[PDB]
Amino acid sequence: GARRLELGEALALGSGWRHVCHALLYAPDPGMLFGRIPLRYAILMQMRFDGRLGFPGGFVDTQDRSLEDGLNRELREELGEAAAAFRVERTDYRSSHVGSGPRVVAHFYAKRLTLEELLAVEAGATRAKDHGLEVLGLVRVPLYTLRDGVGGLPTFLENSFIGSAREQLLEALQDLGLL
Amino acid sequence: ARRLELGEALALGSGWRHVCHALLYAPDPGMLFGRIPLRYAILMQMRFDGRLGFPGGFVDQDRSLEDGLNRELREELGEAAAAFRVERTDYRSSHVPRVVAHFYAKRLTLEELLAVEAGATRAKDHGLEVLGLVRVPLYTLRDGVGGLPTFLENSFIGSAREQLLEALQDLGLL
Ligand SMILES: Nc1ncnc2c1ncn2[C@@H]1O[C@H](COP(=O)(O)OP(=O)(O)OC[C@H]2O[C@@H](O)[C@H](O)[C@@H]2O)[C@@H](O)[C@H]1O
Ligand SMILES: Nc1ncnc2c1ncn2[C@@H]1O[C@H](COP(=O)(O)OP(=O)(O)OC[C@H]2O[C@@H](O)[C@H](O)[C@@H]2O)[C@@H](O)[C@H]1O
Ligand SMILES: [Mg+2]
Ligand SMILES: [Mg+2]
Ligand SMILES: [Mg+2]
Ligand SMILES: [Mg+2]
Repeated sequence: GARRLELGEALALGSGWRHVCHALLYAPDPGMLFGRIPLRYAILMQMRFDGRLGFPGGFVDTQDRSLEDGLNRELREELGEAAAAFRVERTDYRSSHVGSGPRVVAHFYAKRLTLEELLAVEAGATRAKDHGLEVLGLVRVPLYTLRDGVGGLPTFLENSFIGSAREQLLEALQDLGLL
Repeated sequence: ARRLELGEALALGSGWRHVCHALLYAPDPGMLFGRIPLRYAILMQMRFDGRLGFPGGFVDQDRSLEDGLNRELREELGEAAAAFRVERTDYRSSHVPRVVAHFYAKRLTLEELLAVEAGATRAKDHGLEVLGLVRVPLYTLRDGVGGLPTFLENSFIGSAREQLLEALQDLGLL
């Protein structure tokens, strides 16, 4: 796996390093697939332009005052105006990893929404600036395993993921709920 | 999966069930990064089981394959799917539980396709049977792997990957 960095460590890296920020947006979901399988949470990912599943967010530049401003800017471009109903903050920060690209550090955040907030993000996503360009569409992460022992989560994890998105996902699944 | 003619597939026992699915596509003059022609917007969807597939479902009280296909498309995609009708002339192939999988490709305008994406979260199956729609990237990036080739490494239901690839070449979407 990619090297874990401390946040402070990462921010003290030279001007040549680029920082990228992504967020896992999630909300409790009381629904039940087929009326019997608890969904537990609605968690959003997206199909990226490169054919991989990822988390919304993107590069932070010099014109971004903080990691969190860059992140929220990128979420707005990628998810649309309903993203503005909330702010992902330093309290939502979970991890930093050395990126595979030359001198990239990947910061990961997890942000609890209400189901109504998450729903509004989904409903407006096709109006996002990057819908149909960087973002090919949003998908929810299935948290259940189906009665055949493979359908659902284990099969979702078999898709292609960008960077550390798979690891970032699994760690949040453990950390957060008993998912 | 075993290929068969439609007339062939239509003569089978009630033991046999029929499923229909559609690839909705529209020309897209856009360019990713202002540089990469997108060519077509093609819809696929992430299913409850964590696999990519095409919208559609089991034919059942359905007068024909087509009635069954559009009935299911509306349930999965929502009201904007009622703006058009997938017909026998959009038929592509049939493939053989004892289920036979019929595959259709239906051309829309970009605006009709966009309306489908825009209303899909409202659909009956959204958040349950369907986890969200995605477009199929048709370009290959400069690294020779990003885009379609990586897309095709994802998990697919049934014959979806093969039905995709046959449509991409036969309708000359590449
Ligand atoms: N979850 C992740 N974990 C680790 N690394 C990641 C993750 N997600 C992305 N990366 C890395 O960071 C890079 C940038 O992430 P994006 O989300 O794609 O950034 P964004 O600013 O939204 O746009 C990417 C830009 O890169 C150019 O290739 C292209 O012009 C595009 O505009 C990716 O190419 C990838 O290597
Ligand atoms: N593109 C495809 N090619 C071949 N087979 C397919 C394809 N898509 C689906 N199938 C198969 O057809 C069957 C059902 O397809 P769905 O699209 O899921 O049909 P729908 O009517 O929406 O089904 C309701 C769902 O309830 C679940 O209990 C059950 O697993 C079924 O998928 C499954 O056996 C699935 O493997
Ligand atoms: Mg971006
Ligand atoms: Mg991005
Ligand atoms: Mg269905
Ligand atoms: Mg279906």
